[PDB]
Amino acid sequence: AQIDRLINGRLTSLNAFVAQQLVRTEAAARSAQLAQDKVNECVKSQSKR
Amino acid sequence: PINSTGFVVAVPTNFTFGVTQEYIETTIQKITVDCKQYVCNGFKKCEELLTEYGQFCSKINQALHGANLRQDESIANLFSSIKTQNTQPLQAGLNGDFNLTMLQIPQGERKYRSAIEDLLFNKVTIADPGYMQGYDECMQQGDLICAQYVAGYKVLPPLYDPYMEAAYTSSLLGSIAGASWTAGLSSFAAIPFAQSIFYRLNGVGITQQVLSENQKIIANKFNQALGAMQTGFTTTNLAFNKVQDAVNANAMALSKLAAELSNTFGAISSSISDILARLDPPEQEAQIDRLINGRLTSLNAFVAQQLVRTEAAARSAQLAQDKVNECVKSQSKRNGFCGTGTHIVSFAINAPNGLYFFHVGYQPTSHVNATAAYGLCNTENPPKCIAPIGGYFVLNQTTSEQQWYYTGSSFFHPEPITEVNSKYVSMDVKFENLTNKLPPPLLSN
Amino acid sequence: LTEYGQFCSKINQALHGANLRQDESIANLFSSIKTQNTQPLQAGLNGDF
Amino acid sequence: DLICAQYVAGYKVLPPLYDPYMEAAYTSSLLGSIAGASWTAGLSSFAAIPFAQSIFYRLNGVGITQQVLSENQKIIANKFNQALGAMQTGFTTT
Amino acid sequence: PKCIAPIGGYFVLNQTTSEQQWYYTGSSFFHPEPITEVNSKYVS
Amino acid sequence: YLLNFDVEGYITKAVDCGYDDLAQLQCSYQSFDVETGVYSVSSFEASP
Amino acid sequence: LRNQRFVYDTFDNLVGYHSYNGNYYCVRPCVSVPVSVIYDKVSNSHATLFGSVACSHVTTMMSQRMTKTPGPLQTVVGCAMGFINTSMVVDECQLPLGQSLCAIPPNPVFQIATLNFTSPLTLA
Ligand SMILES: *[C@@H]1O[C@H](CO)[C@@H](O[C@@H]2O[C@H](CO)[C@@H](O[C@@H]3O[C@H](CO[C@H]4O[C@H](CO)[C@@H](O)[C@H](O[C@H]5O[C@H](CO)[C@@H](O)[C@H](O)[C@@H]5O[C@H]5O[C@H](CO)[C@@H](O)[C@H](O)[C@@H]5O)[C@@H]4O)[C@@H](O)[C@H](O[C@H]4O[C@H](CO)[C@@H](O)[C@H](O)[C@@H]4O[C@@H]4O[C@H](CO)[C@@H](O)[C@H](O)[C@H]4NC(C)=O)[C@@H]3O)[C@H](O)[C@H]2NC(C)=O)[C@H](O)[C@H]1NC(C)=O
Ligand SMILES: *[C@@H]1O[C@H](CO)[C@@H](O[C@@H]2O[C@H](CO)[C@@H](O)[C@H](O)[C@H]2NC(C)=O)[C@H](O)[C@H]1NC(C)=O
Ligand SMILES: *[C@@H]1O[C@H](CO)[C@@H](O[C@@H]2O[C@H](CO)[C@@H](O)[C@H](O)[C@H]2NC(C)=O)[C@H](O)[C@H]1NC(C)=O
Ligand SMILES: *[C@@H]1O[C@H](CO)[C@@H](O[C@@H]2O[C@H](CO)[C@@H](O)[C@H](O)[C@H]2NC(C)=O)[C@H](O)[C@H]1NC(C)=O
Ligand SMILES: *[C@@H]1O[C@H](CO)[C@@H](O[C@@H]2O[C@H](CO)[C@@H](O)[C@H](O)[C@H]2NC(C)=O)[C@H](O)[C@H]1NC(C)=O
Ligand SMILES: *[C@@H]1O[C@H](CO)[C@@H](O[C@@H]2O[C@H](CO)[C@@H](O)[C@H](O)[C@H]2NC(C)=O)[C@H](O)[C@H]1NC(C)=O
Ligand SMILES: *[C@@H]1O[C@H](CO)[C@@H](O[C@@H]2O[C@H](CO)[C@@H](O)[C@H](O)[C@H]2NC(C)=O)[C@H](O)[C@H]1NC(C)=O
Ligand SMILES: *[C@@H]1O[C@H](CO)[C@@H](O)[C@H](O)[C@H]1NC(C)=O
Repeated sequence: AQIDRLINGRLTSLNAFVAQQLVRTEAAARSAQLAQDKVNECVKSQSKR
Repeated sequence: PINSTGFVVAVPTNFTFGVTQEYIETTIQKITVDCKQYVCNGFKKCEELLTEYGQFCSKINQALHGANLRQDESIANLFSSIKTQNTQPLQAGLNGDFNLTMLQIPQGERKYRSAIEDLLFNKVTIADPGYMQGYDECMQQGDLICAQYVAGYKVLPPLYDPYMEAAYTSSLLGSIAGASWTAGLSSFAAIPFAQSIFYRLNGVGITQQVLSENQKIIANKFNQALGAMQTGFTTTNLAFNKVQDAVNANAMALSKLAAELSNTFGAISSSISDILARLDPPEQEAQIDRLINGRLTSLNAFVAQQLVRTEAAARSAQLAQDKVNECVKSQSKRNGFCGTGTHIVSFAINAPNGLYFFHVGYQPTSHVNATAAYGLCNTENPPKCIAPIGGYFVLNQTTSEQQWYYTGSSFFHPEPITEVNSKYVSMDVKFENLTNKLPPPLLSN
Repeated sequence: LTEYGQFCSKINQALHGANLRQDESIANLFSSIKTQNTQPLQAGLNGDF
Repeated sequence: DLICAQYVAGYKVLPPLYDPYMEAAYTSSLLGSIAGASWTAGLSSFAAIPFAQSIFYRLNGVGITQQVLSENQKIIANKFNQALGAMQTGFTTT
Repeated sequence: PKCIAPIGGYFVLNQTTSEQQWYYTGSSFFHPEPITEVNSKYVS
Repeated sequence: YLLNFDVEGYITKAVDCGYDDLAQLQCSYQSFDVETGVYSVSSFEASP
Repeated sequence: LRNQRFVYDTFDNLVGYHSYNGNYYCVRPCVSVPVSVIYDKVSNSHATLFGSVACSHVTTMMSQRMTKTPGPLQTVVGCAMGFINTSMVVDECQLPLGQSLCAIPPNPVFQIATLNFTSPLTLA
């Protein structure tokens, strides 16, 4: 019973870690798209915006 | 760069039309949960214990209801432009020499998908949610879809049916052709598709003489580029992979929801019927309480994840609206935003959970190194100086007094320098000083 | 833990999917090296710059 | 500590897809795509105009006339060099 | 030949319905006006 | 039952939650006043 | 295998049974039909939609408190109660039901209408 407490707690905690990593990965992909836009607009040309 | 006066520029001598493909999500699958059925599976003894947790189930239901409402508003906002978009009817098949058959709805009950949309949907495996009569079909027993009625969650139908989606993508196809030289957005010119394409090509630096000499060649290259989209949906392409990923995220949400009902949470069983059969009060109620608490915490996690996904999809739908407005309903001058190479025209079709774009670009294949001048001046006492408009001043070679010509910046074809392709500018020490063979704009007589 | 066998595999597979998606996103950003024309610069001063 | 805890706790930091030499290749590709023409419509041609001339074309396009630019060449270059040199000392808490 | 194209507008006939009398209008409001060097440019 | 208490403490009105689908919606929201909408409610009971 | 008598799935739930009468039976846990409620505050009236259910099963299940004047109506999203089929057409509505359907509340029974959007100007 004591070991089962640790098993259940650690599995729930890993589920939370996985959800957080999914969120962060999606955000980073969006930010990479923004970086590509900035390169194309400000580095490879002159901006009028 | 060259050490001499002027500069060297690589100017295309041949070209092809390139297609860049891009997928943009606009929705997720909408899910509602009957909390009491999910937690207690219809056993009266469990339900009696759950009444001490009555507030939490209602909060779960209300959160899901709010999220689905917000998605309905977002999707309504995207489709609303059908009511304000002027359109011009196209011709079936060939428009001029351009073959648009794959993108049009063929002309019993009317169809709601073009040929290319049919090819895309046939390569994706999507389960049928059975909006009309799926309950009876699942009664005819013989998985995630039929698990709705066991676990106590329901897939809700989307706001619009496929005929409205076809109406939207036909509205997009009818808003491509039009004028190019006008300032505002208030007028609507009924210029046929082929003429519109030739205006778009002239604006990125291909002169009128070149276009008149290469009409059929250009149409054939365009038709070749359109015809190859049919055979491309595959594992290699990133956009198609994104389509499959959207579908898989939808399926994984449901599968994780159903799998959690097999978690014992440290009880003797995950089945309430077994617990009632094997134990007696008060040990019985403690075991059931373990399942109640575990399942409520799991539902809280599911609700949080769905909120996050819904917000992300609404942002992505805004991006899709921006792409439609910038790349489909006009020609883009932005480097890299509407495909690769110089943007000519874009088309949009329906796809699972969003929109699928084909960005058609002008892509050179061979170049020549041309010798160019920053500008040209005469030797009058006050000098007169000219600079090219939308092109280059070049010598007629593919390798003193020199004979200077003009070419458009997107295709090497030397032409005489006239007031049509040149303008007067202030003097610059980089400009060539000309004594003989002055072009007419520089002539003092 | 063998009575919780399904949940560990799901955790591992979720993390694998997220890392795969990031690899695709970073590949997309770097790919323009293969299609970008360049001009060599001079070491140090370019004109007076 | 957190690095050595990988092998105790049972998690692993995976290496990134590209090594630093590929990142340097990317940022050198960016530095080699700045100089070029300004007055042309499309994106299909590539002119090998030196960096200084490109800068002076960019200045002329935001409203500084040719006479001003010819009279102030060295001053403009010195101001540019001063602005570049101060990035070195800026990375800070502010 | 010498050829012209409109600047920020259209070359139109003065009708709301051979040799024809062509005018210029701005693209956002119909008001035919004489064609001059202010509203036209030379083209190929 | 859904019970409404006035300031003095008396019960002035009530809703029988199991009478019809609208009564169930009201009991789920713990309110006599619900907004216009389309709502999912408790499924039809299946007992052996 | 008939001689093993019980068929199970990957979660160790019973899904089939070989009877001594010679027949095989698929087994499923007890299921519940979805219910949705359409409510208009202004008129204080309501109607119901059983999503994914054909009208016959709901007609039978009621015999098994008020749910148990127009008859049930079949739509592309399930069986509807308290609604009259209206060949009506709208371009906006308050109570969508999915698949381009929505409910028209009674001006103080519900009406079912479809959503159809039209282009403003077509120029040949
Ligand atoms: C104003 O707006 C309204 C609302 O938009 C418009 O009303 C709609 O008008 C259309 C066109 O008339 C109606 O479409 C017909 O609907 C029939 C009934 O469909 C239901 O029942 C089906 C079973 O009987 C069921 O399969 C179907 O649901 C599936 O399909 C829909 C999409 O149609 C999906 O949304 C569902 O999820 C579901 O999908 C699953 O099955 C699909 C099919 O296998 C898969 O593709 C999918 O992936 C899923 O797996 C729904 O519940 C339907 O029978 C009609 O079908 C015929 O026509 C279509 C389109 O051409 C063909 O694809 C079919 O094969 C079939 O073809 C032939 O039809 C003729 C004539 O009936 C027949 O003689 C011939 O024998 C058939 N032969 C063949 C080859 O099969 C058709 O889809 C739609 O129901 C209306 N919606 C309403 C009333 O709410 C209205 O017109 C607008 N007004 C104006 C003026 O514009
Ligand atoms: C532009 O490129 C195309 C494709 O390479 C060239 O077309 C081919 O030309 C060769 C002869 O040089 C023929 O044998 C092939 O059959 C052509 N392929 C086709 C038509 O698809 C075309 O000649 C090039 N144009 C130039 C160089 O001006
Ligand atoms: C335009 O292209 C389409 C294909 O994209 C051509 O249609 C195909 O033609 C072949 C040969 O006749 C048929 O086997 C296919 O079934 C057709 N596909 C369809 C109809 O989707 C079409 O003929 C082309 N049009 C012209 C005039 O070139
Ligand atoms: C530019 O140079 C080319 C040759 O490199 C000229 O092309 C020739 O023009 C004559 C006269 O029209 C033709 O008979 C030849 O067949 C052309 N040769 C080729 C390879 O095309 C071209 O006319 C020159 N353009 C000018 C002077 O404006
Ligand atoms: C064209 O001729 C003018 C002189 O009429 C040249 O101008 C001189 O250019 C040098 C730099 O090359 C300056 O140092 C002189 O001050 C300029 N003189 C004047 C009067 O402005 C010009 O460089 C020539 N352009 C060429 C050969 O490309
Ligand atoms: C274009 O046509 C309209 C008529 O359709 C002309 O309008 C008339 O112009 C005369 C002279 O100014 C006025 O007396 C009338 O009252 C006008 N009628 C209307 C209905 O406004 C207009 O002048 C023409 N424009 C030209 C020739 O440039
Ligand atoms: C509302 O009533 C109309 C008839 O007045 C129904 O439309 C018919 O539906 C059948 C079956 O799909 C078609 O074969 C007929 O052609 C349709 N007639 C017309 C005029 O469209 C319609 O389906 C009804 N709507 C419901 C029951 O929700
Ligand atoms: C213009 O033409 C369209 C048909 O192309 C017609 O529907 C419309 O009523 C016409 N408008 C006027 C002002 O006559």
